[PDB]
Amino acid sequence: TTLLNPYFGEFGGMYVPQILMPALNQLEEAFVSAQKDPEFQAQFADLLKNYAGRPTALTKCQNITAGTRTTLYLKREDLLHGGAHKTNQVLGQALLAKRMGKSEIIAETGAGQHGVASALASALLGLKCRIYMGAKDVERQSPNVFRMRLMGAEVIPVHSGSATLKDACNEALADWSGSYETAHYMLGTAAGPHPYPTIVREFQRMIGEETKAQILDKEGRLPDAVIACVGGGSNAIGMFADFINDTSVGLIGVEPGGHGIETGEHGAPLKHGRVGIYFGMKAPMMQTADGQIEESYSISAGLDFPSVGPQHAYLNSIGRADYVSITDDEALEAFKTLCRHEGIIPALESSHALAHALKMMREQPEKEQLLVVNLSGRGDKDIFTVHDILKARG
Amino acid sequence: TTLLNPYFGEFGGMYVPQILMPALNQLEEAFVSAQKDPEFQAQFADLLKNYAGRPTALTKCQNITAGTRTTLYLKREDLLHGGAHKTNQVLGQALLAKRMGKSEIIAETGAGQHGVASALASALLGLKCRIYMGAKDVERQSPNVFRMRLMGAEVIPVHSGSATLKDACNEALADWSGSYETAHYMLGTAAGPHPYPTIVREFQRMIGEETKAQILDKEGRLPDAVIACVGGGSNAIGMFADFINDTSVGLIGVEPGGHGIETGEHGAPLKHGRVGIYFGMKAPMMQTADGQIEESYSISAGLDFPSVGPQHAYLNSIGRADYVSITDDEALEAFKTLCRHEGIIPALESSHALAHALKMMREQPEKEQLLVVNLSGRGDKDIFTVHDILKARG
Amino acid sequence: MERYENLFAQLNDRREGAFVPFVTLGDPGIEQSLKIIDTLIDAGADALELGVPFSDPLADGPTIQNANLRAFAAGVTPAQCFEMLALIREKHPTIPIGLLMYANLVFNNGIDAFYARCEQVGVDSVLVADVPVEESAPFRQAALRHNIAPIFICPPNADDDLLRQVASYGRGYTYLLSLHHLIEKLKEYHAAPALQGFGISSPEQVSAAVRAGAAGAISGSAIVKIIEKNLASPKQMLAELRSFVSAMKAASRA
Amino acid sequence: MERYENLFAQLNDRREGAFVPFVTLGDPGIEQSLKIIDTLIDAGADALELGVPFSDPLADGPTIQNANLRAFAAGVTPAQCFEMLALIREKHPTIPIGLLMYANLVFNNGIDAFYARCEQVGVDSVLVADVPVEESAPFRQAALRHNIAPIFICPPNADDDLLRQVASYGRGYTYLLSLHHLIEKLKEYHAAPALQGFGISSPEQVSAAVRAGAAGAISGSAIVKIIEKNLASPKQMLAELRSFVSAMKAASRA
Ligand SMILES: O=P(O)(O)OC[C@@H](O)[C@@H](O)c1c[nH]c2ccccc12
Ligand SMILES: O=P(O)(O)OC[C@@H](O)[C@@H](O)c1c[nH]c2ccccc12
Ligand SMILES: *Cc1c(COP(=O)(O)O)cnc(C)c1O
Ligand SMILES: *Cc1c(COP(=O)(O)O)cnc(C)c1O
Repeated sequence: TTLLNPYFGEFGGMYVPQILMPALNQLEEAFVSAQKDPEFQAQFADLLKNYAGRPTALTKCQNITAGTRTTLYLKREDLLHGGAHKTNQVLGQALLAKRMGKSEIIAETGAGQHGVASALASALLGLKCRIYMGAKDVERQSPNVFRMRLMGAEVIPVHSGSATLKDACNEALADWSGSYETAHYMLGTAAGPHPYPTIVREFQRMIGEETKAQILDKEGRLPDAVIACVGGGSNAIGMFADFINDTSVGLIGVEPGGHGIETGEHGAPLKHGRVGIYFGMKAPMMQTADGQIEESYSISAGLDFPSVGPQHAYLNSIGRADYVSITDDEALEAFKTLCRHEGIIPALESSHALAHALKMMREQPEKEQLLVVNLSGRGDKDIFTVHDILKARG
Repeated sequence: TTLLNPYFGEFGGMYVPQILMPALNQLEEAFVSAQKDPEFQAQFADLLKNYAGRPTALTKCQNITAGTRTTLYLKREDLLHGGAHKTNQVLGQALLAKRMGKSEIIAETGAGQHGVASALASALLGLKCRIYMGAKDVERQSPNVFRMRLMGAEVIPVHSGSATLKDACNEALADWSGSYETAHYMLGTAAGPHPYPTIVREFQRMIGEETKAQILDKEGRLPDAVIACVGGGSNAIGMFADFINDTSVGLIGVEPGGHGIETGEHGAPLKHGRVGIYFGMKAPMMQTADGQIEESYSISAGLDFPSVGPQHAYLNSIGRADYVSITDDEALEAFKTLCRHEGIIPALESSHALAHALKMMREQPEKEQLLVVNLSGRGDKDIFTVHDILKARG
Repeated sequence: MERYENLFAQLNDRREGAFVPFVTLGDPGIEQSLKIIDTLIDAGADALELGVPFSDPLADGPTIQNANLRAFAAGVTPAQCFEMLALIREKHPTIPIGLLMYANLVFNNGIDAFYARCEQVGVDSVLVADVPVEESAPFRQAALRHNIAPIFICPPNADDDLLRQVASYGRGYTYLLSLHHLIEKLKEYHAAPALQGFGISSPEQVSAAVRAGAAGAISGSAIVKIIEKNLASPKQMLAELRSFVSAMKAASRA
Repeated sequence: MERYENLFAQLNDRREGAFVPFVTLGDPGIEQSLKIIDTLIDAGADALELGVPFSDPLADGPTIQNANLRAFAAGVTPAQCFEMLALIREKHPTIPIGLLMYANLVFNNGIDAFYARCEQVGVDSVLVADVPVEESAPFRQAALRHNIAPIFICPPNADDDLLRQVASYGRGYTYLLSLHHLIEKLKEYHAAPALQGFGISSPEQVSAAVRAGAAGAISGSAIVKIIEKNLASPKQMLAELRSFVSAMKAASRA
């Protein structure tokens, strides 16, 4: 029994060990309570505006579309505090933890971006944050490890199992199974068991709400399509939610195609994987023929995830949203294009969304179209990655 | 003959070779024309808002002042596009270059921050940007060099003379003396010859205008003091300008005290140097007893400058603003304090301003005071610097 | 289901509790895992609880996580595990065999087809670790169609509604996570006999579980540590396992 | 001022233009700089233009920038330069000596005190490179009080108002940056005699300057390059300088 439906069509659910069900039910009830509480809503709006810098701009990019009939705007989540959209929902989940009377946050991180987001919200709201991290990720993500510890989080290096992200997760959930009365598990994307896909969407849906008001102000009509990259699915569901019932507006989600779908080295399960059950949910995933979860790949660590949130799988199934993939080299070209023509350095994750809008424009340069790309984050963090690739190719 | 007074009391002037006077007069007349042009004003406001993300938040920091009678807000220039206040005025100067019919921008940079700012505005506005840089700075500021070239700027390594910043400057001005009909010299601070101190103030004064409206909205009164770091003086004059005639509001400028004023290794000429003439202006500077310009020092490269804008020297002289210094170690403590207690990683330049507000609070914890610090930039760029120091001390 | 009913009837006639070890199939190699399992049985195991290595086993503790990694290093797959299960049943006709599974390996080629393969090789129960009672309908239905007991965990944070569901839906045994109140309510609701599990690593905890009213106890990390500590001496590994299992089993006897 | 008036009167009686080299005092060391200067004079320099090394000489071209760096490597200071200037005047009573200065070294201990020290050692003119006519009042006033000519640059982008100011305020010579129209207007306004400077590196440019109506020409980078190319052979440096200066000076003669 839940208050809200845990499934989106066939996808979603609560596939956790029985001992974590009370924590999930507690969270769902806290969230439903919060959503009807004008004070909770006012507190969240206050942090979003005066701490994180919302609303974010909606920037028209005329230089990049010159000579075509495409008008392109970028939703500037790269200007949010922390440099990515991740900040919005970790503030919301930190407030929910406090509403449940909790003073501790539990998180796990591979790449280190969700860890930094969780540590900054916890620093602001007086929460003790412990972040589990595979010892191999600790070793390779020194900058992010140092940001988390500067912000007071305890970064716990996991050596158990294979000392990677899945092992940080297991430890984080084991901890959470014993400490959920005083600790909240801050999941970083729109996936995992209910009620996380729902909560993360509702705490990112201001991206699309703002985009709607801003595009109506500037153009007097809705977009022909809104386009966003898709790792687990939080920035894309954030942009798409408020347009779901505007049936003229296309919803295009872009998964990473890595070295090319045909190579097997990609992060595109929604279109190229198969339904399975893992991480608490029934969803498309990259798997071996006997059901082992396969390794994902992307040039962008933020999109390197072998599954996708269940609402995306549902929207695809019914034909309301369309999902495509963009390779490493197409993402790198969009990254260079934006730097040179608009003076904006985009995250490589976001560069996948931008690469697909550029293909829509260049393939059909005389089609009149109004497109919005969610620029989910800034790419100062990607300059060495881009530099060493381009140096290597000479 | 000029339209505006080039001096602030004794300080300022136009101490350039005669061949650059027509370029300065041309610029001043373009600026005076622009300031009366509603269309220029609308274009600048449009880029500030929809491209750079203005207005910036004004964040109250309750965790840091807990247990004291200080209320502290931070003006969030760290959330501006590019991560520092420098973006505001380079957009304004790029528009002035275009008003004068110019399609090229000339700049010089040591640390690389003004170079990145100039390259991003030039990319956005269709300007060819060439940035002179001492070969020694090129070597040490790889990340910033790569951002500039990604944004299409030509980074010209200077080997002449001592291959440092003063040599990049000489080359940049020599170029400008031959090409000012088609090129504009984008000076990056509120210093140099008139009309630069004036133009940079007027194109940064939205920081203080916004701060006034925001503090009146949130507290219903003006600040007891506004506090900002001072290298050349652009972010501090930007914050102070709109409060100059509000005589109850303190104006506190913070120069870098480096290893300690008594060591000689600092960047605090306004209070510890002596008036001289250099870089086109009469102003306080760090000099040897026989008039050679001395080398400045700060842990923060952005504040490592041996002189200060003339309006600051003037405001100090008349007692309207007060100037102090903050050492490397005090700046590092403020940097750690902000990360841990508010989840905001501040630039080390801005950490000097924050360190002085923390001293005002801690020295007199029962004085009731409302303070605003200009958080001029974000400190992701400083994490290795901070990390290697703290690692070295163990 | 029949094998569990037969074993709990026989143990109750003897006023004895059951002792049930857990091991990961294939750890540390197929051959050595078959010899470990025959030693566990020869030493007095009443039933077995057997894990099929999975890539993302979020409920396994660190000892077990390392058992999965050894099995994967030996190249063990689910298909190889089913081959092992058939041979184990071919050698031991009455011991109840239960699997500990993760939902994707059951769902992977069809939930019904997974319980059909279990029936074909002689498995008696399946516990899917990441399926709570709220999501168990298709798993428990397929299990009952193939005469396989669906096993449910009864956690320490169980409420009355959970107890009633676990009693009603489960068969074979109820997995009681380490308990008098839970035990008494389970019997009141006619639940499958309880086996206490989690942290059981000494004789006195087996006897305490039976004294509390449980039908027996499960021990996995204690058994897996003996494997992990003796990888370089397989003979010594089997002798230590025999010693540990016969002491644990002796604690269950009247 | 008297020395320049005397020299331009004498050269005009001979229908000759002046040839004026520029060098940085102290490059590449004090002793070698004194020998270079005596060679320039012995070879036919009519007047000298001498730079005092400054740390941030934003108007110096790269050849000159490197001359400053050599002088700083030899530890040359303004005080040492004034000592050199006194000895140069003590050896050569009539040659006009003009300095090329940056404003901070003039302002540093008092603008009046700088022009008093110039008068004391025998300097005849000072050109402050970063002081435009708009800012020159205190410099030109102090210069005239100490019988020193204030020199102004007349650039290629000069307008009529600039020409009139340069004519009115300057003394000694007008520094004409490389020109018939500018030259004719300067004479119309009774400006100090013009010396063309910038890029003068061959005999034909000296004669062209005099044919255009200028009173002479200044050459600095061409002279400084000879120093820079012969650092390892000071004897050869002086012989090459003598050859270059006597060819340039011969071009100025009627
Ligand atoms: O290892 P322990 O503490 O003795 O408890 C047995 C447990 O590991 C075994 O039954 C088991 C292995 N994996 C599981 C997953 C969920 C529930 C139980 C299990
Ligand atoms: O070097 P050139 O091209 O021959 O021009 C002499 C010039 O260098 C010398 O007169 C000079 C040295 N520094 C200056 C600064 C400003 C004006 C002139 C100068
Ligand atoms: C983390 C991240 C993403 C990917 O996660 P989603 O949950 O799919 O949004 C995308 N862009 C940026 C900039 C990120 O930091
Ligand atoms: C460049 C910079 C400064 C220093 O320059 P001012 O002109 O004095 O403002 C201060 N803070 C930041 C973050 C900077 O980038």
